[PDB]
Amino acid sequence: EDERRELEKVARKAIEAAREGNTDEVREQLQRALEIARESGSEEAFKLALEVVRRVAEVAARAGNVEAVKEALRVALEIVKEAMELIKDPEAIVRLALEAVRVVAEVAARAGAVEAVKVALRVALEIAKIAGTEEAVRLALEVVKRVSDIAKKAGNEDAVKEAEEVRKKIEE
Amino acid sequence: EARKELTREMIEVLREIEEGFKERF
Repeated sequence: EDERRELEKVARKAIEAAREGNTDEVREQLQRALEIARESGSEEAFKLALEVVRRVAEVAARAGNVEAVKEALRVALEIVKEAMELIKDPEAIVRLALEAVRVVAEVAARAGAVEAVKVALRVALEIAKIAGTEEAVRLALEVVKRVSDIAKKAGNEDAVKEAEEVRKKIEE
Repeated sequence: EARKELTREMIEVLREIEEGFKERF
């Protein structure tokens, strides 16, 4: 697929600008990756754009670039809405929604927002309720898995405690 | 306030994703 090798080029350019502090270049490449996924229409392209959003949000947070992180969260919302308009498959919308909810939850665990980590787990449980599929709860447990993992390596004890609770809630 | 803006946008983007999903279903 030639659509994939386009997002990799804009990913190298977006993560490079996230380190040197070129927040304006981050806005351009993130908006470009949105246009790449918007033109094709396939779920894989809408998905592959989320990796770029998650990739730049990691390096921007690791470099103290707070505004570049806020730009990634904005794009993560835009790919979801652009998918709800393009994608006709309701199950593909569920996957892309939890994949975006998972991204905003990993950045909140590093940032130790606690309240945002709680809302992310609260939203992720709600998305899997209307879906009612075994695929939805599998990805919902993955948002809890990533929140608990990232919060441990960060030493934020408030999130690993909330993650273990939400995991036990849907086990029944 | 810069970190408060980061957390505030996280809550908003999350509730917008949930809102758009409850409308399609």
